[PDB]
Amino acid sequence: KLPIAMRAVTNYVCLKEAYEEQKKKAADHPNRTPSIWLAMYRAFGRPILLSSTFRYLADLLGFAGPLCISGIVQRVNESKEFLENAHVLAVLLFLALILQRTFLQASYYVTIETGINLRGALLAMIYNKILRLSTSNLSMGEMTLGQINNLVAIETNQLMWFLFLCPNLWAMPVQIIMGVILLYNLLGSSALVGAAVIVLLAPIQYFIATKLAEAQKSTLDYSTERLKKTNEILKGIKLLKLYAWEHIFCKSVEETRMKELSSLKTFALYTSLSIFMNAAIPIAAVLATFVTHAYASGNNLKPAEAFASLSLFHILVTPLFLLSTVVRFAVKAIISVQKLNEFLLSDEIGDVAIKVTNGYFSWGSGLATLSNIDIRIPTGQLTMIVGQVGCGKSSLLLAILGEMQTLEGKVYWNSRYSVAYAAQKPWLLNATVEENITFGSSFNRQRYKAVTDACSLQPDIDLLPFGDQTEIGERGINLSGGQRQRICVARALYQNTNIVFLDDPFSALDIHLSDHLMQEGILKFLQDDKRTVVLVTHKLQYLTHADWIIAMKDGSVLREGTLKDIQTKDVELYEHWKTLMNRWKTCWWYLTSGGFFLLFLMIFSKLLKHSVIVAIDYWLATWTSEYQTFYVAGFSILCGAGIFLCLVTSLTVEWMGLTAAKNLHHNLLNKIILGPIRFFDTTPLGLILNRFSADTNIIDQHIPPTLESLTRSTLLCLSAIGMISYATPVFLIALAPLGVAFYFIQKYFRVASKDLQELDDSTQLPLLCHFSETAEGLTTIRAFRHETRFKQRMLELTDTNNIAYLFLSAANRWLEVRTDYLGACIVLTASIASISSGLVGLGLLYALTITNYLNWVVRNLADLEVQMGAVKKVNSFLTMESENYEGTMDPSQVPEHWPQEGEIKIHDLCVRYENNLKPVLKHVKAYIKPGQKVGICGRTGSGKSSLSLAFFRMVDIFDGKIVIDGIDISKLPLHTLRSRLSIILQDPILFSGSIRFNLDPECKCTDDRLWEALEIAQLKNMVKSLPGGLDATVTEGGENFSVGQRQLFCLARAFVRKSSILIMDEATASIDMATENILQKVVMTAFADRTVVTIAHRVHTILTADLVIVMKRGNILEYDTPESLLAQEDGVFASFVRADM
Ligand SMILES: CC(C)CCC[C@@H](C)[C@H]1CC[C@H]2[C@@H]3CC=C4C[C@@H](OC(=O)CCC(=O)O)CC[C@]4(C)[C@H]3CC[C@]12C
Ligand SMILES: Nc1ncnc2c1ncn2[C@@H]1O[C@H](COP(=O)(O)OP(=O)(O)OP(=O)(O)O)[C@@H](O)[C@H]1O
Ligand SMILES: Nc1ncnc2c1ncn2[C@@H]1O[C@H](COP(=O)(O)OP(=O)(O)O)[C@@H](O)[C@H]1O
Ligand SMILES: CCC(C)(C)/N=C(\NC#N)Nc1cccnc1
Ligand SMILES: [Mg+2]
Ligand SMILES: [Mg+2]
Repeated sequence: KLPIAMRAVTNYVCLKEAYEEQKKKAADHPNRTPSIWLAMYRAFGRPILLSSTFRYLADLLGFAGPLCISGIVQRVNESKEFLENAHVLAVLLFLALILQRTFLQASYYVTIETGINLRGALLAMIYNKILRLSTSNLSMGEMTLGQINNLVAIETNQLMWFLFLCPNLWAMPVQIIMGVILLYNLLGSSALVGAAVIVLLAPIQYFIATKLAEAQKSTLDYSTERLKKTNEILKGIKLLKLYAWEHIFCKSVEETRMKELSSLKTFALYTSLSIFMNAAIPIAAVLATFVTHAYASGNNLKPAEAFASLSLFHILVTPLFLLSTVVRFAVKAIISVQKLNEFLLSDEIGDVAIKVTNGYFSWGSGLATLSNIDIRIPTGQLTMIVGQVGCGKSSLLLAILGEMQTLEGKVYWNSRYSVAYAAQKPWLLNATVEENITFGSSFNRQRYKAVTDACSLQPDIDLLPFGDQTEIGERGINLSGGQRQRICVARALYQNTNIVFLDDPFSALDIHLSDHLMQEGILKFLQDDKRTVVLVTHKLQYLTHADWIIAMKDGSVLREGTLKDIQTKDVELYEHWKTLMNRWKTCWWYLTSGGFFLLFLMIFSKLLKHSVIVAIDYWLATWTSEYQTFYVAGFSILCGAGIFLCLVTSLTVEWMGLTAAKNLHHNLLNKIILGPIRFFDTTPLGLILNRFSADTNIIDQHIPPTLESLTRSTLLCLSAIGMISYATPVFLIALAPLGVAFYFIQKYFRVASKDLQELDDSTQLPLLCHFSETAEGLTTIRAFRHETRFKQRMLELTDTNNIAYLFLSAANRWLEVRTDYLGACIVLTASIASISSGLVGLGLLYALTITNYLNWVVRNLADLEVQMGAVKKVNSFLTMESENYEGTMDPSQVPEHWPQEGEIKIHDLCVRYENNLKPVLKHVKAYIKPGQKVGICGRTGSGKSSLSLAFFRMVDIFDGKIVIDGIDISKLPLHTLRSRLSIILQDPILFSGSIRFNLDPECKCTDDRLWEALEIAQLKNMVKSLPGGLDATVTEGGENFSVGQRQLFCLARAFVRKSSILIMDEATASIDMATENILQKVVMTAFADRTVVTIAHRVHTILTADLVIVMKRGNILEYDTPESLLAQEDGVFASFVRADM
């Protein structure tokens, strides 16, 4: 598989020991942070020392070119002592070249092996850090899951790509110094002047780098913001699309994109300047050197010296060809390692089964969210935690699990025992249903059936494509909220631990499923195993089953004891409970995105630049053929023209890159955000978000450099071939066999490359997903205490990915070695042809360039093929389906206040989510009067939510009309329909930013109206107490607030719009009973004029409703007042009321 030295385990151990030594040295002195660079050096330097040795040998051998060329020129111009003989020199040059290329490829091999080792070690390090990072980092707003994914995907890769090029950072200096020294032997003091010019690259390239670094950091800043926004949109599209806010958010994404593009433009401008310097300073150096030689030594050079010096200048130019790339990648790698070091230095986690005494706990800020927590959880008994929204229940569970800072007190666990945690926000992995349920336990079919039937999952799984083997979670079929919650509860029930922490498992479930779960699963299955159970529920009806009750109010514990103990001690609390219960083409597209002016300017300017630059060489050769003011002036104007042409050629490629990046991302975002909701239902969020996160990165920062290097190298190679052939025609024959060879090697590489490339991706998507599904659901992993299994899985995945990438690099090395030997053959053939008249001097001169730049032509062509494959995905998404926002209704017919009265009439409505599916709604017909209060109820899977989403045309209608206040909704534009009606979905979708931003993204609401909304939604006091008020922050996903508070914010978001018709879809699922009562009464007293249709989670709420509807499998069974339905003996509605009560 993978050699032991290349396993991620050994590399990780080495790097970790180096980093721990660094941490010791950092602890020694104040303000000295541990550094990743020194740890990486300690761990992996000796390999790089060997690679640098090989590179120095390669450069020493490379200097043999000038000497042999000069000898051949001298001997063409005019035993065993025949080493001057031209043909012997040619063969010796061939041997020197092949030896050089062998050493160079050896250095490349060593460095790629080391870089893969280190990517493995760094991914293991940051993964263990994930398994140790405190969730308060992600909940208080320090960092995001997206930032961690960015680390893993982009920043580690950038560090690796830099470490592929690291030897150059000291090999290129040496080679450029040596060169100058050798020039000093041929040209005398003249070389010094040229040397000085060359040395100016050292100051310059520092300055530029500085700028680049800043410009990069800013980009990485704005990018991270942009992506954040993007992700939220893709995760909350439904809400946005239901509120008509799609474009308000698209505009903010585009603003951040404009900032990122400006930073990218600064980076591109300075990259262009670095290219211009690296190209022109050589021309300036040659100009200075040869003018000084012409006017200092009265004699012109003999041809031998002339071609020797010109060859030495070529050898100088070769490093400067790649200097720009190495500085670019070193800057980006410095930024990436800064981010990695910031991450790796962050905050981390710190009878009676559990006893918390004198506990004061806080969520990081240093202010106590819990206080005077004196609790005990009896062993093998049902503990139930009760309290209104935001009262420290989930906080209590996560405090016992040591997930939050402990200010005072202690938790005793009669080290922690494993405990089955069913998080309130269900976390599902990217494996099958069976893998999610078993979750690392040996499959027992009897126990599996017990769990599955206790959670009623069997009816739902048998529907799925393959019941127990269908892939779930992101990157799989998306289950409903209730199904995911019941799968998570099944996982909690299946693991063979002795403590089960079930956090509100009945939020998404209906009455029947919840009652079945309670009775069978929790009152029979869990008690047969004699397991301790701690339930966090608002269902007061189940308090009779509880053995121990922990009431919580405002962070502290109100009272603790059995029901009788509470009744005798806290009479008021028991009475309160009682009252509450009531007892390719893509490459062409990328090139042409500039409009045919940038493209043709690029091609013509490049051709003209190389024309001038070869004319300079021909001029030097012919000028030294003499051994004059005419020659000097011609040379000077030629050099000036070359410098200006370099300046022009530098900017065109970068400008093309900027233009194409902007256009591609703009089209992608807009077309995505206009897609129908079905597209998001079917497609994983991961694919769409990958487009932006990774492919936009490729399109912005990785295609332009590849393209410019490819164009320069290919023009150099074609020019050298043409020059050689013009000098020696016969070379053309040699070109045909060689040509064939080239073709074939290319061919073979491709058929393998593709395959290997695919493998790489296929092996990396799992790894990334792993890092994603541990960062999410970290608390569940660490509550089951399964960190070891997940670390082992990460090591396995990273080793597989390393194998794939190593084989890919091996194929690349195969192609590079073959093409280098082919270039050496080109050199030898052209050399023999030239030896057997000014033409042939420059012809033989360019043969070395042929090898040097043919390698790069091939490599960059491969890189560009991969990156154009990236571009293809955006261009593919451009073919999506688009929702019909136009609408047939004339805008004149729509009154200024369309839902003026609020009457609705549904006639023969039939709905199916996608073509060729079952009709979820079947001929429903109902007329809600203006100012009517309608309550819709029923089991899960009865089409209540479909009837809700019908009004907003988010479900495709086969037949029927929805005539809202005298206009068929089918005709109106989508935006008018979806802006003048307000829906309160069940799952809260809360964006990042201030409270104000979530309550009105447009900024078009008075502060007074926001306070009104928050007062109806029962969040006035909490927002008042928050530090910033209405400017207080909401971290991504609303994690800093409880679930009930997230739902209440989602209710406030609907109370501000103040439209005439409200559709409340199971809004009080997560809210407790007392908050729910007061909220319903206040909402009814406030919206008494409007028409509100409430899909009810508890039928009690809809007992005081003007009209009631009970849906069963897409049909309205009963349509009448709640009094009439209650009067019926054995009616469905009557049955619902008895069970809930
Ligand atoms: C000109 C000949 C003799 C050698 C050609 C390369 C060298 C000039 C060396 C010496 C100085 C080096 C540069 C000086 C230091 C930097 C900055 C470094 O980035 C940073 O220092 C962080 C940015 C910051 O300091 O705020 C990236 C590498 C780079 C460009 C180095 C790249 C390699 C350089 C150009
Ligand atoms: N992840 C978090 N990070 C920081 N503060 C939090 C976090 N979760 C909750 N809080 C704060 O803790 C306080 C108590 O909320 P808690 O998490 O205990 O909710 P809960 O009572 O379990 O929720 P509910 O019963 O509505 O589902 C709230 O004021 C909230 O501001
Ligand atoms: N996103 C979806 N795509 C296709 N079909 C769906 C989707 N959601 C639900 N359904 C189907 O529609 C029916 C009713 O679902 P739903 O409207 O969610 O019921 P509820 O009223 O309980 O929310 C179910 O039988 C289910 O198969
Ligand atoms: C040394 C600078 C001058 C302009 C005198 N000569 C160059 N400059 C470049 N580039 N010659 C050359 C040609 C082709 C491939 N490599 C090098
Ligand atoms: Mg909770
Ligand atoms: Mg529903």
